[PDB]
Order: sequence, then structure tokens, then C-alpha cells
Amino acid sequence: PSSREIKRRIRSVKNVAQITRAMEMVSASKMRRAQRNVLATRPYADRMREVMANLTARVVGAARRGTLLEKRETVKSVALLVVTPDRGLCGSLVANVLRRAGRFITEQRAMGRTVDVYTFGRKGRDFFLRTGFAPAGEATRLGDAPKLEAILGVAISAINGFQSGKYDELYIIYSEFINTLVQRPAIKQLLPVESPDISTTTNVDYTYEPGEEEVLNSILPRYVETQIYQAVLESIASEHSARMVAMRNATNNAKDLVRDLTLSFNKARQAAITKEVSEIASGAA
Amino acid sequence: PIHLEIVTAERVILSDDVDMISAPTKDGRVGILPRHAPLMTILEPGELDIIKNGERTPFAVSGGFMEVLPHRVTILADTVERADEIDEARAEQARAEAEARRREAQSERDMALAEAKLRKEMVRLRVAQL
Amino acid sequence: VAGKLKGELAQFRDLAAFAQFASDLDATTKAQIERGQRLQELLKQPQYQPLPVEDQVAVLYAATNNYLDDVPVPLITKWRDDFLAFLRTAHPEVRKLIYDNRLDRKFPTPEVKEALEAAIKEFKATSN
Repeated sequence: PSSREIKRRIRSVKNVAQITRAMEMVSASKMRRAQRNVLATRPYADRMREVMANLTARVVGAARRGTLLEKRETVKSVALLVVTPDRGLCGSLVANVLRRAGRFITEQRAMGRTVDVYTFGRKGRDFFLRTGFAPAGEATRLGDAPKLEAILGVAISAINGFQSGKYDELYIIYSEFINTLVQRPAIKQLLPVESPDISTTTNVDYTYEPGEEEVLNSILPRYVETQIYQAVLESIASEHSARMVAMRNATNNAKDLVRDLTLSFNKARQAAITKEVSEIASGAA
Repeated sequence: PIHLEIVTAERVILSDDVDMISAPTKDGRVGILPRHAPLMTILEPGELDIIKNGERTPFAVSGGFMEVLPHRVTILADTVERADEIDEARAEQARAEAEARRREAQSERDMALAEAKLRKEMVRLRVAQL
Repeated sequence: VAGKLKGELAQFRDLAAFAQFASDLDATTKAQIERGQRLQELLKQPQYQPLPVEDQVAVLYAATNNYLDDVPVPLITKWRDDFLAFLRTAHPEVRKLIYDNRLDRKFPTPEVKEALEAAIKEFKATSN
């Protein structure tokens, strides 16, 4: 409060506001491109979805569905895929998601199920490497636009797990995107039971060339990989939107702080001028 | 005259209408005509061929699936490549992918964003006297 | 002895920026900030309890030579105090030796380097 240190504070907060404004612009742009990527990815997932509907409308045999489509009765071991933004400043999303991981790891741990975790992101990799839940699988350095090839490194293992019996289910905790301002966390089941309303499939019939069993066994891993990829893309879009909102709020707060510091600096400036003229007049008199 | 769609987990490759599809089905190569019976096949690493008014486009596919309705064909292929282009590398598709993409699309993005975060953190330490 | 102390304290003050916000820092920076906190907690001296030159030299040698890394921060001060009691009871000759040749150009004499690292290691086994 010496009319010069306040100037330094004003300059620092103005720099903060400028950096935050730039980050908000680029987060908005990257959120737009992530939304475009999700829209581009939609047709593949949709097509394979009605393919799931039609095929599951058939091959209903439990022994036939013993491959992945089977529902483990014991559910002794479960796995959670958590996709967490890699860099912070995201706002409350990183935490909101790592909390639902807890509500789940507990409600499940409470079922006596041994909950394990495959994490997409460094933010998640840590919350759990610290908590002690070393991620059974960690995919870090995730770009705004990754390729399905990436989630494969972890999804292959989670799936090889629901096949090795090592697991009896796979849920993914990812950050949904409801409104450009809202980004509720959400959980989805990764077990490929499918079987929607017979109305959805319309019972389209095909002559499966390699065989119904072979087609199902080769298509279920691809379906769960596509689900993981869609969840990761939605998580990236929600991350960018949350960062944009957080930087907008931070820029507004920085502008308010700049206004308050400007008022304080002007008060200090007037006080300094008054003191200077008072002492000069005293010395003259 | 059948509504062919080479879709991929990343993007849609083609959505046009095609005369013939020389699909590499796992059991054996299968040709498809505008009124083919309903079908669902698994592909193997090969070179799918699209016959369009007498023009053969050899889209290499390292794997994927195929659903053939009587009216439309969908190829849920894992990866679709066009070695026929050859210049695709020199072309921005790969040439820009090398510089216009990753180099600035990602590396420059990461550098700039990290630098912004660093300047923010340093100045927020510097403002820790308010 | 105090050159390393000053350098590490300044460097910890430099990394305080990353300490306040960043949680993804590598293990090197984590151990670096941990050493900075060790050194800061070493200086939390009480009132009316001055430490002679030999005692401060011994404590700073113990801290700067990684003998204090395993001790958690909240106990370090207690550690230091206990350490001094050790040197006041178990081995006064090491304190006398440290004080006697504190003016030599190269303080970490092999004679001084031994019977002090030995004393530190002996104290480590006795306490925790």
C-alpha cells in the first residue's frame, strides 16, 4: 500500500487476466474441435450399435454368449476405466470424476467385489497412485484428438480381463457434456450384453460368413473399444468446456480484483500527493 | 448403384454410390452387386477394390467388418489406406500430417499452453502479497 | 557446510511456485522440495535455546549429507533436539573434535568425517 507496490499488483493481476483470457479462447476453440470430432465419430458407433442390436436379437444362447456377452454371476472382481483430464485448471471436473470413482470403488468394494482401476490421464493416474489404487492400466499424454489406437492399449487388457475371468465387469467413469457450461461426470457399463428393444434392431437378418460365433467374438471387443473411444472423446470435449468456463470465471475475478486494486492505488496516490504537498508547505513555512 | 459407406472409428472415408465392391471377406474374397442379399462379414488385411464406372480404386484395409443390406453397404474397417495415391506422403494428407499436424497441431499447442500455465503460476507467486 | 544449505533453500523458494499449484511434478522435484522443507524445519529454533557452533555444524552436516531424508518434517526439530542430547551424552568427544578444528581450510577432515557420520548412524538406529 505504497502507491507503487499497488501498481505492481495491478500489473500482475492484469497479466493474469490476459493469460486467462487467452487460455479461455484456446479452450473454446479446442472444445469446438473436440465437438466436431465427436460428431464425426458418431456414425461409426451408431452403425455398430444397430449391428449389436440385430446380432444380439439372435445368438441369444447363454453358452453362445459365454464370450464377453456373458454376465458373471459372482462379480467377485470389477474394473473401472476412469478418463481424467491430463492437465488441471479444468475446474471441478477433475475432482467431480475422481469422486464418483470413489462413490463407486466404495459401493462396489462394499459388495465385497475387488474394485480395480484403469485410468486415462495423468490427473487420474495420480489420485489413485496416491490413494494406493495404482491404476491397473494408465493411458497418459492424451491429446485433444487421440485415435482409437490409444484406448486400445488399456481396453485390450480390460477385455482380455473379462475373458481371463480376472474381472466380472468393466465400468468407465468419464465426464459427460450436457451444456457448453455443464459437464456432469457419469458411469457406463462396458459389458457387451446389448439386447435393446426388439423394435430397435427390427430383427435385420444376415448370413454371417465366418459364423455367428466368430462374428460376435470379433465384434464385441471392437464394440467396447468404440464405446471407450466415444467416452474419451466426450471427456476431452467436457474437459475443454470446463477449462473454458473456469478461465472465464477467473478472468472475471481478475477484472474485479483489478478494479479494487485500481481504487486502492488511486486512494494511495491521492494520499501520497497530499502528504508531499503538506510536508513541502510545512518546510516552506 | 448401392449406397456404400467406408466408415472408420475416426472419420468417414466414403459415402458415395458404387458399382462393385471386391471385398476381402475372411473366408474368401466376395463381390457385391446393387441387390446383394443381407450379409455380415469379417475382413482380413488386404486390398479392398471399389469399381466405380470402370475405375478401380484399391483401398487397402488392414482389417474391419462389413454389413451388406440389399440397398446399402457399410464397411466398419479398422484402417483404410489408398496406396494408389502414392504421392499421399508428399501430399498434405501425410506431408502436412508431419508439419501442419502434430508439429504445430500438437507440439506447438502443448508448448504454448504449458508456457501460459507457467507464466500464470510464476505471476501468481509474484502476486502473493495482496 | 552452509553453501549447500543456502543453495538448496534458495532453490526450494524458487520451486515454491510449482509446489503451491502443480501436483504432477517429477520425483526429482518432489525430493527437492522435500529437502527444502527439511532444511526450513531445521531452522525452527525455539527461544532462549542458542546452539554453539559445533552443534549447528553437526546438524547442518547431518541434514545436507542426506542423513535426515527419512525423517518426516514435523519431527525434524524434535529429531535435532534429540540428536544434540545424544552428542551431549553419548559422544562429547565428537563435539570437542568439531570445535577444535573448525578453523581448518578443509573442514571435512577424514578424522572429522568419521566418528560423526558414525555418530549420526548410531543415533539413527537408537531412535526410530
